[PDB]
Amino acid sequence: MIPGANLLRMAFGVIGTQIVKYRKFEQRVKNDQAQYVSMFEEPFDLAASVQRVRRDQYVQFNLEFQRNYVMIFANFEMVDLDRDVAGDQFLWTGRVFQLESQGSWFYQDGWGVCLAVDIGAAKLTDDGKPTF
Amino acid sequence: MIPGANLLRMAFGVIGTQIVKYRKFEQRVKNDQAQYVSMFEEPFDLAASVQRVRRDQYVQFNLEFQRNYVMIFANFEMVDLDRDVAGDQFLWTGRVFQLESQGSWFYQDGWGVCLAVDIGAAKLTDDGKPTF
Amino acid sequence: MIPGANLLRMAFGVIGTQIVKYRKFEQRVKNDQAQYVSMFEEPFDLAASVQRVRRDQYVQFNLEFQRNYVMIFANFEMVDLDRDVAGDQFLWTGRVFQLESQGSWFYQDGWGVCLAVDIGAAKLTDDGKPTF
Amino acid sequence: MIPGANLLRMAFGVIGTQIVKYRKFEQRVKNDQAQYVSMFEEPFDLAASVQRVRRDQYVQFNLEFQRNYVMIFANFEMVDLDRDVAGDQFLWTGRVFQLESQGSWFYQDGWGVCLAVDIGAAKLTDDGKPTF
Amino acid sequence: MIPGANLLRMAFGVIGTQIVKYRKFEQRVKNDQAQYVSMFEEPFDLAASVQRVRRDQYVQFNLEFQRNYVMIFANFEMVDLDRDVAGDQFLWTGRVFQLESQGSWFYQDGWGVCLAVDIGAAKLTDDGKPTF
Amino acid sequence: MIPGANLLRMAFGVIGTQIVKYRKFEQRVKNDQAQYVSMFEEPFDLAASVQRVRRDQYVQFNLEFQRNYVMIFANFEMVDLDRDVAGDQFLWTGRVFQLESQGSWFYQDGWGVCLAVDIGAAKLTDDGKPTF
Repeated sequence: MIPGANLLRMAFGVIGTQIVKYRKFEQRVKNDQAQYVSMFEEPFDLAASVQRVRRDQYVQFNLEFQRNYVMIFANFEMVDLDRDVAGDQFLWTGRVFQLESQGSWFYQDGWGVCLAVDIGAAKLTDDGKPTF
Repeated sequence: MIPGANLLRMAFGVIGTQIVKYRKFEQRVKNDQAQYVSMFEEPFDLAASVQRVRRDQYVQFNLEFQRNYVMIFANFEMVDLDRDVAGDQFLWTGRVFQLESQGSWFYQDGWGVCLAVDIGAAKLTDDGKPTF
Repeated sequence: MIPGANLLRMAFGVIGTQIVKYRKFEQRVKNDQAQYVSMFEEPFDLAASVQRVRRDQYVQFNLEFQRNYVMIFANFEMVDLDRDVAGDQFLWTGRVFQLESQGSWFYQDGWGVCLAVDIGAAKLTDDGKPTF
Repeated sequence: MIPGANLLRMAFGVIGTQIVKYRKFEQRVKNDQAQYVSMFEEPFDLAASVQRVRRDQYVQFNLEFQRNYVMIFANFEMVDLDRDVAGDQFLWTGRVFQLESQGSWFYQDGWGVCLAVDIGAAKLTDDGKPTF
Repeated sequence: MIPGANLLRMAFGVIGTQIVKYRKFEQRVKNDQAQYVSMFEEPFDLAASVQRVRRDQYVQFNLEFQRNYVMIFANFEMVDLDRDVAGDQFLWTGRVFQLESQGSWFYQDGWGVCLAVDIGAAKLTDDGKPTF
Repeated sequence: MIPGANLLRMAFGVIGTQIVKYRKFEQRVKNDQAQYVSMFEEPFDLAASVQRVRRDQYVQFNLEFQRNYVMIFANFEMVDLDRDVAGDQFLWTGRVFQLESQGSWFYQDGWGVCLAVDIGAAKLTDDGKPTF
């Protein structure tokens, strides 16, 4: 049935697909000073389509900021902010992105869409790999 | 006639449907402290299409929250919050959901659509069933 | 001519039609305490299509409310609130409804569309009829 | 040419027309108390399509009001409120209507569209005609 | 190429055009009291399509105002308000219009679209021409 | 694959293309008075489609302003304001423009779309070239 199967998997047959370095939330504990540190599973490659979102600059406290966004369609269960849970994280083009929204569709269909925000430059390995 | 019959019943012929554990309001009484306890009748299975709603995280009291939503099309009379009546409740993927909107269409057509919010993880039975 | 004739009358030829118990405003007088009491004509059956309106719960004074809406297409002159005139009332599925908006179209075409709110449960006759 | 000619005149060949009693602004002087009195030309009949506008009731000062609207397409120069000018007035179904908006299109094409609000019941002549 | 050439010039082949008396900003100097007087080039005829904009009346300081708008598509470079530069001015149907917005498209394509606001009645020449 | 390749490159085959003088940010230092001074790479010609954006005049501090916008589709990595990075700048028709939004699409497809504001008149070279 169409709401079953995997629509994004079939759609990946024709359109191209980028490879991101996904990384899943594991457990998250408090360091000193009540700032609260997150930890994650092992990274793994993910086949996803990362379309753009129009990012517009704004002004706050007389400074200029801009929130960088990407909308990722991926064939995986992607979970953002949740009670007792922090967001997920994926690397793309040497930039960290964490999910902000959650389009779900997983348990219905197996795929998902999420709006993710850039966080900062990725750490560079000794060999030149753009991963932590 | 087309406003009669059951359009969702015919639409279920082609598209797939999920099975949720629906549970209907019975009557509701006040415990101590004037907090007010709602109780229900026996659960029963329901064939419904549970599509997604874009859930976006927000900020309140310097904390970060996110309201989880699913839009359920079901071939049953579904009643949310009402004068002297509490909301209805269904179980899906081990998550409790309570209805928030009401698309009606029941007395006209026999089916309905409701926006429902996740409440929390379901209780796990001794045998492993994801029901209360 | 098409803006003449009656488009809803011919549209009723193919689609189904619900029977509501319409009731027209006659006069209203002030009882004690300066509140007005409304009186009405004799009830009469009306052939109309009563589609849904998305009703969403809200919060006021820390309580939870929800306004129940139905959009009625009927082949009759329907008038809601007016200067020196109170709104009309129709019964459907043992629920009272009063008109809130007014699509008019009567003097042009003969039919009309109105948004109507639920008021409460109908009075039950001794024989079980759901009419006042 | 199409922006020339008269598109509403051609459109009136197929769709029907309602006859309204139009009345054009002539001059206006102030009576006593600095309230200001409007005067008008002779009434004349006008063929126009008077479609509806969804009129929704509202609340002000704990009372309930509702502004009645009609959108009139007429093959005439219709002028509402203006500097040193008051709006025009047309009678339809024994009700006065004053123009509120102005769709212009006259000097381009010869016709116009205006949003008009009901003012009150028309005066009834001795013979029963519903004009002032 | 299509963004080159002149799309409005070709579009004028089929649709009709109105003739407006355009007039271009020259240089602008201050009279006494620091009110600041603008003056213009010689008027010249312009072939343009002057479509309507829905003008709606509003209330300010308990008075009633209404802003008269026309959207002019003309095959000429049209500049409204600018740093050190005043808006441009065209005459149509004996009414002065000053440009409000600026649809540009000139250096791309040669034509432009501007929203223009009525200023007032035109000066009448001795021979009856509706120009300054 | 279609999200690969370069859609704007082939789209330039049929539609026309303007030539702008692009200029990329290099570094930025604080001069005296703690204001930063931007400096850039060497200018280079860029092939892009610079469509209009509806620019409307507004009022601030009882003066009248207007922000001039252009939407540039270019087959290059274009970066506006960023943490520790100033926006890029391109010259077109003797006017300086700096990017404001960022449509991205580069690493996906190779092209991009940006909203750019006008800054002021270009510096005129001794030979008459409209470049810095």
